[PDB]
Amino acid sequence: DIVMTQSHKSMSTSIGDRVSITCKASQDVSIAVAWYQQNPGQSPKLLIFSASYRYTGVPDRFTGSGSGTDFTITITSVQAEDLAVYYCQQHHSNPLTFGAGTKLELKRTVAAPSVFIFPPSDEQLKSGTASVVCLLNNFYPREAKVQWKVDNALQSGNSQESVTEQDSKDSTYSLSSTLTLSKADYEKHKVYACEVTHQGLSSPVTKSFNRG
Amino acid sequence: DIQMTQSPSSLSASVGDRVTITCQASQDISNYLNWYQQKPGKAPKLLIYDASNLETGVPSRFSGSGSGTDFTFTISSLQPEDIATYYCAVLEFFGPGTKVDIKRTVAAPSVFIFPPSDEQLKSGTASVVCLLNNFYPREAKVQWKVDNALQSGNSQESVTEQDSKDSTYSLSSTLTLSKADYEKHKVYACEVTHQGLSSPVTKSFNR
Amino acid sequence: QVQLVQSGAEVKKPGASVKVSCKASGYTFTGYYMHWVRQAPGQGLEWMGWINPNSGGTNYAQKFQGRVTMTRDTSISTAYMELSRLRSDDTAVYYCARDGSGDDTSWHLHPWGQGTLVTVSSASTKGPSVFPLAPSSKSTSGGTAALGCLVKDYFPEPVTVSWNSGALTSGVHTFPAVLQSSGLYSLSSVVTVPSSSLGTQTYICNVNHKPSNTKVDKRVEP
Amino acid sequence: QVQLQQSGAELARPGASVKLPCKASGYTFTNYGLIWVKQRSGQGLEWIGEIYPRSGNTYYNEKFKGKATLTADKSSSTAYMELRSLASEDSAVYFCAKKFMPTGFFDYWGQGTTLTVSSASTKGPSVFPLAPSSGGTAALGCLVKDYFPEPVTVSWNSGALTSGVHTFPAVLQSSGLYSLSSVVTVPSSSLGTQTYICNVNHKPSNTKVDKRVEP
Ligand SMILES: [Cl-]
Ligand SMILES: [Cl-]
Ligand SMILES: [Cl-]
Ligand SMILES: [Cl-]
Ligand SMILES: [K+]
Ligand SMILES: [K+]
Ligand SMILES: [K+]
Ligand SMILES: [K+]
Ligand SMILES: [K+]
Repeated sequence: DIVMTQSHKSMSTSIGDRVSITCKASQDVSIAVAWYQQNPGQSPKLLIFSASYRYTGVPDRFTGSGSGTDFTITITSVQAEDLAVYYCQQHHSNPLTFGAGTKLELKRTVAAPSVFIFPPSDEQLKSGTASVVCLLNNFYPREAKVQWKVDNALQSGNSQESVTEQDSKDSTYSLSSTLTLSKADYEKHKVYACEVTHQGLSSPVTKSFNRG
Repeated sequence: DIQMTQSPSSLSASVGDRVTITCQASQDISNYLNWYQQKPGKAPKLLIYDASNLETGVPSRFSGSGSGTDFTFTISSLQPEDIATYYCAVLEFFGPGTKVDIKRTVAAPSVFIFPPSDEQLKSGTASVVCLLNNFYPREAKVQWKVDNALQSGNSQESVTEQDSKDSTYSLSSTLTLSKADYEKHKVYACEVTHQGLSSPVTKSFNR
Repeated sequence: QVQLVQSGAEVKKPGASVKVSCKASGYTFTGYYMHWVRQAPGQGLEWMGWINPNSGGTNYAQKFQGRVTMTRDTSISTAYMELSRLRSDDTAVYYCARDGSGDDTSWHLHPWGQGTLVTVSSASTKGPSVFPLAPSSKSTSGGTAALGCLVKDYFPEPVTVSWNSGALTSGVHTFPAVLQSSGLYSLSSVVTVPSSSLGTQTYICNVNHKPSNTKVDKRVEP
Repeated sequence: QVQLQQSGAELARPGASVKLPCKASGYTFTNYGLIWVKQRSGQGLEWIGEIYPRSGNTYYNEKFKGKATLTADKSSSTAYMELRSLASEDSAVYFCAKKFMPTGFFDYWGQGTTLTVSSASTKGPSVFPLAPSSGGTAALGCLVKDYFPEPVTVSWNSGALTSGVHTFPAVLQSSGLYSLSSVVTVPSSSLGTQTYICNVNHKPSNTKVDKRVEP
């Protein structure tokens, strides 16, 4: 199929500055390209079509350019409303294809996460399951790794992860990882540790608790 | 791939008549037939699409129906300006066309004659024009008299299409002569015989 | 309004090529397929092909496949049709037409360009000599008299005739041209008027033969 | 007022089928193609196929041949997509969209219908506290675990506590049940003197739980 490649899943920019999102087509599509904007929970909105024409109702801040394979949408003077996801789409031929999207995000000074480990609740242990929660609070950029260790032994495939959207005020991110063990397995080991790696951390941070 | 036929090929109707023409398709095309109207000298105009849908901006006297292979197009009240050729079509295939004329009351021609211009005589040619204005029916005869001598082989004619307003025809005959031949005579006349005339009409000039 | 304006009439020698233009206005050019349909004089309609102005894709009648080329310039919303290796049977009026239908199978060709007459011939272009047709002077004092213009010896077709710069439309008859033995065309544009206006009002015909870029505003008076 | 009205969230069991409606109004239903678009986890736009109501013709993405079936009902101006042989990977938001112009692009979209495929029925959550550790700022929270379907609403002190709150997106466990975390940072001085109650409400099960988090 015609592959529409947005090489950047995410781009960092600032209010008022100028940002350009890229899309490359694997085959010549002439100008049969459109750009759509989508915010969380809403439907895609059309902004640019046939490569450089603005859909009705789109401020001059949005411009589009390209012909052939290389296409760009440029936002001059980024505003808050523009912090969203952007998809290219070719209409040269079937199957119709979209790009993967590039989310516009705000830049800010690096901030290391504040780590917190939480032992399983006694109320939960009285039920047969055990959940150990680690929390990385207000950090930037959002690339971060969490390694769970039990008795200094790494864990894999036993935890789930979840991250928030960029804070309106802080421009930071938070993450919540949950290690899920059985009551039997939890009561058989001693130390439980959360190791956090982050750009803003010289060395991985670890927060632990001894079961008891 | 798809053969289109239309009937009648031609027809003559009166102002106000309900005129229906037909179109047949070599194969089943559901209701995908469109009808275009083309007035002499102009481009075709879409009037009906998907067999029965009237194009926006087209008068309501035009209609259409049919599905499968056989279709019809209808003018509920023929208007003087509805003279045209009507083509059916589906995709790339066009029907041969139906020409609609109007039958009208007889109208006698307003005959006029024009001698050659002085500018044209400088060139060595003499063009004598004779005009028959807004007549009906279309048949008319024009005999040129160069000096009471019935001319031949030196006249060219041209007729206009039926007028969109009064459904008449106009004709224009041109007698072309050597200026050497044009000076040697003096009584140039255009005789006009038409049904609308009680007797033939002749307009002449001198010089 | 939604309209398509085509380039002017042209004459082309056999074996040469012709490129007809079509400028779209009043609608988003890139959004609608554009078709070309030709018409040999007196005959019916013949479809040549279409172009997708957005993707630039095209589809041609197999009759024209290796001989026609369709393109577009979206920056000026113009479509083009180029026919090569012209022969006498290519003489025809070539029409622009937009498909206003969004179905994958229906074609609703609306609107149509005004047409471009392409004449395939080895003869050269020649402007017309415009002569006056003066009233008989006899006339009927309380009646109507006739005056006209003779547009003579030109090639290729067409000429356009106006009267008083379009002010005079009633009673005008521009006759179809007639081909003379010499290969040149000739016609007549006349108009009926009241015998009273002959001495007061002035009537000037406005002949225009674009293939030679000739324009004659001839005044008719007895 | 061009609108594409789609149905509300739909739940369906594996192996079953669904028929998702798209009610069109405000334009000539027959003069514009309609497409369906899949999007999982607010992430990518996958083209499923297109239908032309006037012609009735359909064009599918090869990957959705045999899974999806598009139909159009000119009488109701409603498009339908039928998803057959439902599986877990068909859980997603499905958008409706109308072609801008005959040569492509799409100017009006349906709001989207969220489809969930799961072998589980309504189940309220169990809310377990996440107590602060042994001046500085402290972290506490609540763990809303083993509930279905989504969503859940979590507030702190009945809304009187918003600064520092972080309610994370839910995750789907292998058990087919969802689990979510809500946390807030507060001054260590506040622990003891200030009480902290997370307020969890799971409307799909009429479950309203308030849990006091204590050191
Ligand atoms: Cl039209
Ligand atoms: Cl006329
Ligand atoms: Cl192309
Ligand atoms: Cl030849
Ligand atoms: K940037
Ligand atoms: K067909
Ligand atoms: K003489
Ligand atoms: K092109
Ligand atoms: K179409």
